[PDB]
Amino acid sequence: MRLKDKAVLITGAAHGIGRATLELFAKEGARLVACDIEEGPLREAAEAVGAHPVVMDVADPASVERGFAEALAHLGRLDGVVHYAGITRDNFHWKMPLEDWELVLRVNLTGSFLVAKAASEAMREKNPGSIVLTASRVYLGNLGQANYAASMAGVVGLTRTLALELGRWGIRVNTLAPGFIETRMTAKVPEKVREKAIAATPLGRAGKPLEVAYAALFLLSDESSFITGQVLFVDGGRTIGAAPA
Amino acid sequence: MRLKDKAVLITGAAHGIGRATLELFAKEGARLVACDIEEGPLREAAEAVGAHPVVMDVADPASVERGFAEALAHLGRLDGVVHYAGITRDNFHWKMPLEDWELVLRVNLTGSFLVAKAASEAMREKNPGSIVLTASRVYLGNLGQANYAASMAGVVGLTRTLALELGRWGIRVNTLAPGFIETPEKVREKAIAATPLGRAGKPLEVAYAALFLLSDESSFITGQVLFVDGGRTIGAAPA
Amino acid sequence: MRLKDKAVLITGAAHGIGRATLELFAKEGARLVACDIEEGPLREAAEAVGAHPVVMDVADPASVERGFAEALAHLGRLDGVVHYAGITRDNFHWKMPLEDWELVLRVNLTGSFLVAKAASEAMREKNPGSIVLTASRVYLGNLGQANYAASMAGVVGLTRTLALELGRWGIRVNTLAPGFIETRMTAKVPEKVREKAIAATPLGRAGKPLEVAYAALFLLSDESSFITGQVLFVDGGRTIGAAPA
Amino acid sequence: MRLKDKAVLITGAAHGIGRATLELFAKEGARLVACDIEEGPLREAAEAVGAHPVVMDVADPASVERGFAEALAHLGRLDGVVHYAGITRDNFHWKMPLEDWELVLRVNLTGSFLVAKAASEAMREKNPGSIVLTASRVYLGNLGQANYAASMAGVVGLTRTLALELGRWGIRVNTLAPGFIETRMTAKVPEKVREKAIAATPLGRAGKPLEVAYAALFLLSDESSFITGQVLFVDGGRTIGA
Repeated sequence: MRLKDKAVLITGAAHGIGRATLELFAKEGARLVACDIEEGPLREAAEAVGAHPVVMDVADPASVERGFAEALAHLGRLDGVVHYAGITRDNFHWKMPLEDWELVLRVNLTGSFLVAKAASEAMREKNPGSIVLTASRVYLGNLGQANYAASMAGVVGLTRTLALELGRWGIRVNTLAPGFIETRMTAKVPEKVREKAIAATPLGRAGKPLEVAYAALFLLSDESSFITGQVLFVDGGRTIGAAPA
Repeated sequence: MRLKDKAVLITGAAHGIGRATLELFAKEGARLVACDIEEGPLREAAEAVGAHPVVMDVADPASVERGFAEALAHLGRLDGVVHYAGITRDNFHWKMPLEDWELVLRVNLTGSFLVAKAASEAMREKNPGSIVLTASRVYLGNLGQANYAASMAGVVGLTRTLALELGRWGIRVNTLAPGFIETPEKVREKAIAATPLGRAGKPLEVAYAALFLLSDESSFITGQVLFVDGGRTIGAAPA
Repeated sequence: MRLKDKAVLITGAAHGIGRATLELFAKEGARLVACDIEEGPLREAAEAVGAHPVVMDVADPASVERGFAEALAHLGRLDGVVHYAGITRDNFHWKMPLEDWELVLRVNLTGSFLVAKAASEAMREKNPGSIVLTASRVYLGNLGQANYAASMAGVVGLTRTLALELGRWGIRVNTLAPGFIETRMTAKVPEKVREKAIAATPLGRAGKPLEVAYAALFLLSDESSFITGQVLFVDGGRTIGAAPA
Repeated sequence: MRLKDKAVLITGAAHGIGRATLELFAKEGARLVACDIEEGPLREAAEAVGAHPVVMDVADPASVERGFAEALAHLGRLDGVVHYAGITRDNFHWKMPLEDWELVLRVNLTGSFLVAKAASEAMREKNPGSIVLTASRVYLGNLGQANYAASMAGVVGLTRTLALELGRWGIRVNTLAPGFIETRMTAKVPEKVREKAIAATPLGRAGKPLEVAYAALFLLSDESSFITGQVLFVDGGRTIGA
């Protein structure tokens, strides 16, 4: 087991990637705290794997704070954190309402800052550790996603800065950049659009949440002890070359 | 002249870089609209160049909106925009108050969004054009600047996305990433030491990069990050 | 005139991009030396502009050396160099003969080293200056171009190292990365190819040699005096979305 | 075990990073073929782990070819390859002799092309697989290393091209970019350099070959099944800000 007795907290743990990550980490022997917005599915997901459920709204500074206090009270320490909690509000920029722009930045960018800052305080000067922040292949720009791309590009920048500041404290910070992963949130994607995303993917298929989880496992485990400030794309090569269409 | 009759609006036009850009563009024959927060220094910088002063708080949606209306009413068209307006609130993350984090994002990232969105609105399907957003070499991460780096990194992401959505309309979107520009003591030596060209940059030099990006000489260039940092970023993984 | 009386040497000056650059640089007041492999078309292109023709095989160490001695004898100094000489030998890697791989590397990568080295020797410790090497948007990887991509990616790496070593000598080194430029080796490219590239280009058109020439003018003139070690893409946004390198 | 029954070939397996990878991959249950230039230390490193030694000069087309024929005769299939074999010839460009420039490219850049080409040929249309080529953080430019920087940057471009071409065949191609790794080569490096290297490393120390080995394990195993065309830096953050 790669996370034997490691205390890890995971956000957005109730669905898709967060869920698959919670399961993989549990099999790897981690002492977990599952966080998400909705208590109902949070408890179900957490119980199915033996983790401790803690409702958290990564968008609410107070919520993130209370959550980490509970997690620390329950775990006693923090060895790593994988942050997922993210949303989208697609629209070409000229039809994008300010409210939609500010909501995704608040949730994805500031939310990552709040969770990361909390993760840092729980570890800095206490023990070495590893923080994994999730951005997206889209941070490089993508049609109809100026807000998503800006917020996730911001997360990459945050990661590199945090990595610079925490390095001497044995704390690593890296960011995942998944591509088109099949989850409940992508079920709505139209078939003519799916055919198009897959065509721009050298590996010719959609990704599976377990695959993102493994990337997370690697970054959080001691096997990546000499890797920090990095952006790991898990998009099947979707970003090697630019996607037309 | 490279901006002969071109209608250009410039933000942060009262300060160093913006001011230097107003002067250059004026010499290049542009019909300018100067924008900034403080009327006093704005009016003066605009008058010395023959530009039309328009007070603007890029952090305020309504101000940006009224601003562009005045610019359009005065120019009749918009051919390019160079957005500078930016701020910092340094601190190691563990000492960085949320308020500080949200202010720089609001002013730097959301401000760039409001300005670019208005610029686009004035040009899309009307005429080709060029938009230049100013980021910073720090978007690659820098000690004590999590908020600044994240916001500028967002600007780079915004510019790329904008470049993709506007390309078919003949509108180019590019981003300037200045390094260490003149107007501090031991902070200077370390900076210059990490600079291959061995010196601080001058606002004029950043203005020239803006001139290039906005003129028709960069007509086939869009979605790019142009570092004007004296090579301070060579050797660092690009983002 | 941004190149008033500046001594400039251009390789591949007889071909599309180089020719347009000779013409623009001539208008900008530069004292030019035009280099290329075939004497006939070189003399024609040089004369049409008032440049001094010097036949050169950028792949031959001695040819490059002789060429630069002529250049210096005629110019007396070197203010800048713009290098364009390059070749392609497409094929999926499994059908690529070693010979084709070694040729494009020798010409494109080693050829840039030879020219950059000569240019540097002519300026280092004598006067500040600007050197512009031409890579390609394809350095980021492209179907059927393992050799071209590898060689052009090497040029970017070469540029970056050279900018670090020459920085203190007031000598700047930058790379141009042109996209689909309408010249002659493209005039009759099969219509489905021309269509492919344009669909992947946000500005929706092929680039013109003159446009690459202006980027060269910018980088070489005193207007980019504080810019070095950079990769300037001139591909109409065709690379937007691809993970940077 | 992460590489159970996986048939893998590793170059430069006799020393440092390659040897560490060989050892790790053996514990992970891989059926290995160790390749390196010197038979003496090659057989030793391979025998100590149960790998099959095959002498190979990555700079020689025929040598690489015979090597893979032996590897295949012994393995019967190829599931992955980790290429390390590289060299340096430092010097500021004005003092860098052509021969030194051509040797590092031939060995590092062409060498990788030869090994990746043989690896691809053994897998394309036969089975999905993973190819890991080793570049270096220096691919981004470094004082006194024009030739090394260019060769490694070329490997990054090669990796990306290969990834695009082999994706449809279920074959992934990724590249490692190690930083300052504590080896029996960096030991002699003058303290001037050491202090300068460690100082520019957020993690404040040199890397160990095992750490680079783990990165290779990840990229070669099915754990990175949806990752291709990537450059994974294993430099302790040295490349974050230069």
